[PDB]
Amino acid sequence: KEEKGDEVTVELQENGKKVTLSKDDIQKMNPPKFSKVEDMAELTCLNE
Amino acid sequence: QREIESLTQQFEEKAASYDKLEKTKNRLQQELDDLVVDLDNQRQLV
Amino acid sequence: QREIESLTQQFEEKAASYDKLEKTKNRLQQELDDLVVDLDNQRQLV
Amino acid sequence: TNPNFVRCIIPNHEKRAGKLDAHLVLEQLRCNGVLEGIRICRQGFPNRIVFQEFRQRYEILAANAIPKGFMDGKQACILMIKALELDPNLYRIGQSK
Repeated sequence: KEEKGDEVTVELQENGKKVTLSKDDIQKMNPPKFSKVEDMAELTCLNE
Repeated sequence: QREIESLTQQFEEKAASYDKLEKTKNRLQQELDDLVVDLDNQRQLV
Repeated sequence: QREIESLTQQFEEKAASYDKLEKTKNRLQQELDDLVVDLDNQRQLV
Repeated sequence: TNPNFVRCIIPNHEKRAGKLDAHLVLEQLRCNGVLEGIRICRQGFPNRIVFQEFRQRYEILAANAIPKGFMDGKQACILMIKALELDPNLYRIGQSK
């Protein structure tokens, strides 16, 4: 939703629940095209 | 004793701030390296 | 007095390390932004 | 010998099909160091070949450009790599490899 200092306010997509995380906690989403993609070496961005 | 307590408090707070900075620094390096890999791949494509 | 001197030394060393980390953090941000600017052009070119 | 790894992951400790504990697979993947390994794989240069082998294997692609007279094969390799117009980030030229 928004950001503040070292933190971000976010809403979980499964239930709409609001929560605040550190900017270090959250990770960037896998785009639709890379869903179930083969070799890990081919990923647009390395995210656990 | 007051000065000892003050210095230890300041040291602990500074160390906590340093620890926080260190984590973000580490992730920033990873993101930079991965973006360089992406950029090299775009150059290859072009 | 020994403990005071030790704590001040540790605080100064920690502060110097923190100052150094702050510099690297600042450069990392600049590099990230510039790499994003580079990447933006490549998508358009492709 | 040259090893080839094939890593296997535990889904759950109840020996059950379909069910998967996220934290188990997460921590196994982490301690296996795969997130770090894949980074250096893409960042570095995994293929490597000696210059004489590179020339003898691919010379057909630059046979008109590469000179017949005897010299350091790395010059012929550079000529071929230039003819292919490869981006200099995709390779690195050593003294042998």
